[PDB]
Amino acid sequence: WTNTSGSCKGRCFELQEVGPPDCRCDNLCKSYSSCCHDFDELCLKTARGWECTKDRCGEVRNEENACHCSEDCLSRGDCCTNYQVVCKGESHWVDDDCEEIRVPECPAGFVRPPLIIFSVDGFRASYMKKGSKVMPNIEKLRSCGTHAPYMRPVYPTKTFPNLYTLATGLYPESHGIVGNSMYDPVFDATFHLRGREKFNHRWWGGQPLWITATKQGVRAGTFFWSVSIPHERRILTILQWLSLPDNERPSVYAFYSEQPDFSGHKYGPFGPEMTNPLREIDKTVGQLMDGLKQLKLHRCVNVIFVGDHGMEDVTCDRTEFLSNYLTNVDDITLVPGTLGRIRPKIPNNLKYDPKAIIANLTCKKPDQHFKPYMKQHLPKRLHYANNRRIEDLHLLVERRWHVARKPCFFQGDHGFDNKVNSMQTVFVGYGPTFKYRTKVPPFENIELYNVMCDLLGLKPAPNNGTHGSLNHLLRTNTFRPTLPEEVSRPNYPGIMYLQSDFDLGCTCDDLEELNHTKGSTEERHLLYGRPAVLYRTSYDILYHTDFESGYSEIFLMPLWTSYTISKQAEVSSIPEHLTNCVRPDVRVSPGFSQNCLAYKNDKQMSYGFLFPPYLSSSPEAKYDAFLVTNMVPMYPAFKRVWTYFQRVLVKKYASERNGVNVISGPIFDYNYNGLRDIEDEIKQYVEGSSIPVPTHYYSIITSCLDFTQPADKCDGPLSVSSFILPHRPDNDESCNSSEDESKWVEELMKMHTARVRDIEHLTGLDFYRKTSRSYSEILTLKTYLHTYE
Ligand SMILES: *[C@@H]1O[C@H](CO)[C@@H](O[C@@H]2O[C@H](CO)[C@@H](O[C@@H]3O[C@H](CO[C@H]4O[C@H](CO)[C@@H](O)[C@H](O[C@H]5O[C@H](CO)[C@@H](O)[C@H](O)[C@@H]5O[C@H]5O[C@H](CO)[C@@H](O)[C@H](O)[C@@H]5O)[C@@H]4O)[C@@H](O)[C@H](O[C@H]4O[C@H](CO)[C@@H](O)[C@H](O)[C@@H]4O)[C@@H]3O)[C@H](O)[C@H]2NC(C)=O)[C@H](O)[C@H]1NC(C)=O
Ligand SMILES: O=C1N=C(N2CCN(Cc3cccc(B(O)O)c3)CC2)S/C1=C\c1ccc(Cl)c(Cl)c1
Ligand SMILES: *[C@@H]1O[C@H](CO)[C@@H](O[C@@H]2O[C@H](CO)[C@@H](O)[C@H](O)[C@H]2NC(C)=O)[C@H](O)[C@H]1NC(C)=O
Ligand SMILES: *[C@@H]1O[C@H](CO)[C@@H](O[C@@H]2O[C@H](CO)[C@@H](O)[C@H](O)[C@H]2NC(C)=O)[C@H](O)[C@H]1NC(C)=O
Ligand SMILES: [Ca+2]
Ligand SMILES: [K+]
Ligand code: NA
Ligand SMILES: [Zn+2]
Ligand SMILES: [Zn+2]
Repeated sequence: WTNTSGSCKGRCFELQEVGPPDCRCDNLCKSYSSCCHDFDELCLKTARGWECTKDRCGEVRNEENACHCSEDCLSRGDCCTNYQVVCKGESHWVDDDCEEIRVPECPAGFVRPPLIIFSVDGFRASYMKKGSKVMPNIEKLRSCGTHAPYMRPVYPTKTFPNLYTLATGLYPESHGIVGNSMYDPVFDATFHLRGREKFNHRWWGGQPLWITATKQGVRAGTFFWSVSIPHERRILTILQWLSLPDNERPSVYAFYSEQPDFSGHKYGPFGPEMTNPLREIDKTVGQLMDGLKQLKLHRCVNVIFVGDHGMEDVTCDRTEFLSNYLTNVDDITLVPGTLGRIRPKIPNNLKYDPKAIIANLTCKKPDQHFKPYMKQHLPKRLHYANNRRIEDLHLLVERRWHVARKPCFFQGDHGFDNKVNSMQTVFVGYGPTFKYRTKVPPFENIELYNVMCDLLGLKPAPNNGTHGSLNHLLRTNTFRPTLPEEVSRPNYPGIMYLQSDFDLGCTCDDLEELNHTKGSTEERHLLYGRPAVLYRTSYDILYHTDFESGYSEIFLMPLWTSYTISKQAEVSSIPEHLTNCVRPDVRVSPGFSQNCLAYKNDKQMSYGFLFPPYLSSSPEAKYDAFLVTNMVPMYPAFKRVWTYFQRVLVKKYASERNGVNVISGPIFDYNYNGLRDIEDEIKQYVEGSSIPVPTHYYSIITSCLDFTQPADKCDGPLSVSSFILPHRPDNDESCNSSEDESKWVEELMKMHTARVRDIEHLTGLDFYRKTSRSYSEILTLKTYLHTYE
């Protein structure tokens, strides 16, 4: 209970941690209705607006006013932000030339540059193109500071998952805010964005920046603001806190605005009405910068200008209805709109039949504007599966569309797949620790927490960023990354077995003495060093004319297979006599090998090869491609994809990129946590055998960023694209799979694009250990996602 008759005199926006039964005066008190009865009158002053006028200059200080233009206001830290411009002939910050801030220029008493995060809801990255004509203050931040052309949000591209991701460095599946709306079947409770439950700490996981700071002795200003507090007052409050005594002044601050999200929803991203809210936001930025300048802090503070997600054209006319596909929609609950999550209306309703539902939702309309997924089948890049709050049944919705349960005041919405262009949002960093007039490649918002930690001298809590991947944003305070230690060293087996030692049921139509040393194989096909294996296991390096692999004696297949294809390389067919050829590998024990019998017995499982026979350098070398140690279990459905990739696409990539280096391999993630499975977690084997079945297959495709140089002779920076393809028994995901592979396979692969870093989590491997590049630059390379947009 709150004793409300207390007073907010000399307590306005206190940073005091205060609870029941006492009165509160902080920026969240209204959200709990726990404000002292005089909070409004004392703390939310609105008198005479937010700007000094010439007639107010030198006024006698009236404490009734929202802000002051009195002679004393500067020391008391409560001038209106334009005070000096109007009364002291100063210029607005925006009208001053940009000057590089080489070191922090802070008043005495400041020990480190403060950090202010200026967050804007629904600020689509392409809004920046409007420039200084519309947003002159923001355009100055952007061009003088450090900027990305866009920042990638997390999926779902809505507010609560994205804000909490910014604050923690964690994917939603990890921090627990997997949506604006959620149901937790263990709590048997519903989370609503507005409502009582969301204030319960039990929903929120990980460790947000304000906690990380506090726990390490760095004071934070309160990040959240009760919605009724006007933006002008939020700014004045931040400024006032910045004028506090040395022993009270916070080091980190956050502002937030619900715009331009609100107007975007009403009028759509390209609506003419969007100009006004954007001007209004810019004005708030100008107030902050003018205020910092008055305080002599405009070359002292680091400012981050950042959004949670973008905004797409979405209207009532573009709504799919589940009732068009399903008979009894009143028995399910749907989280609707720009994504779909389905559960039975009655929790744990036994008659709930998700397989039948999915079947009715699969490719039933030629123009179908969503696609059903069991969550473990969603593209791995979304990292959206490992949480009890994420329904098994998901609908990825096509950009510009809505899905609803059954049968216009809006023109815009967001929430779609986070690689969609309209969903991209903004990042600008300005201040002494940031670079001057520097553009950086787009990056994911999960990376920001580490950097904000660096900016504040903090040690980040465990998170999903890759610390160091954003060192190129910063002048100083960079984080020196260290290469992870190899845990398992490889063996280099020679000939140790006789063809007669082998009894695998394999057959092949193969001079005796002419029947594999290192030589130049490493330098030709393994360009960036061997991957390091970061877990305890047993594996062998195997060399070949056309490829190298790190073969696992535990999982009975390569962990990685590496090869280079030159621009001019030739694609050849598999000779008729070799169609079913599998050859034992005398370097490897028959006990550590697969066998062809298990495949003959398994009516549903077939096999493929990691190095493709189609790209062998010679008919002789081609026999290497048929080694049992190059073999992997593949469903016939998957083989349609894999053979098309191997036979047609790799060559196409080599032609287009002036050669390519390829690293392919298996991934096991049966528990859908995005992490390499341990042995006990694998759930499927080839029939009657111990050959484990991968849940996915990866490929990492590298070339020279300077495409004029061949991939194998690259001097400088690298270019990479990767995928993690789901290993599935059907092509139900591809609505056009009945057609030739030229009509559907690349579309599937594009959806399952991935970062090398994603593959590293899933494999326990560490790539690119041996290059001519800095480790930070390599970290940047590993977090790159090729999006095809
Ligand atoms: C992204 O980055 C994050 C952060 O680094 C990674 O997530 C971590 O993954 C590790 C490895 O699996 C987890 O380690 C296990 O830790 C548990 C106990 O952890 C508890 O304490 C820690 C520390 O305070 C908390 O962070 C944990 O919070 C989780 O659970 C609470 C419970 O409500 C929840 O509110 C949070 O949202 C969060 O949930 C998320 O993770 C859990 C799994 O832990 C998952 O169920 C949920 O859906 C969310 O994803 C938690 O309170 C410990 O028991 C385990 O021990 C195991 O190994 C040891 C070996 O010594 C064995 O002895 C033991 O028997 C177990 O086998 C693990 O150590 C860690 O919890 C988790 N951290 C967080 C915050 O999620 C991701 O993996 C990264 N993602 C990718 C793809 O790289
Ligand atoms: O003062 C604040 N008010 C916040 N609100 C209140 C207003 N909300 C508007 C809203 C509500 C429901 C859905 C959306 B949407 O666009 O998906 C937006 C969003 C949550 S967050 C916030 C401060 C904040 C919170 C987290 C971070 Cl990381 C930072 Cl930098 C700042
Ligand atoms: C609720 O708040 C008011 C103000 O703090 C408290 O009123 C005071 O109570 C003390 C003790 O009874 C008196 O000596 C003062 O004269 C009161 N001050 C004023 C200005 O009213 C009241 O006690 C609180 N109620 C509680 C504690 O439940
Ligand atoms: C899947 O779609 C079919 C229609 O294609 C639904 O089948 C109908 O179901 C009702 C009641 O079960 C029958 O009276 C109709 O005759 C059926 N139509 C046809 C053409 O078979 C089926 O109900 C749907 N399944 C789900 C889970 O919604
Ligand atoms: Ca796993
Ligand atoms: K078979
Ligand atoms: Na299909
Ligand atoms: Zn938002
Ligand atoms: Zn919104």
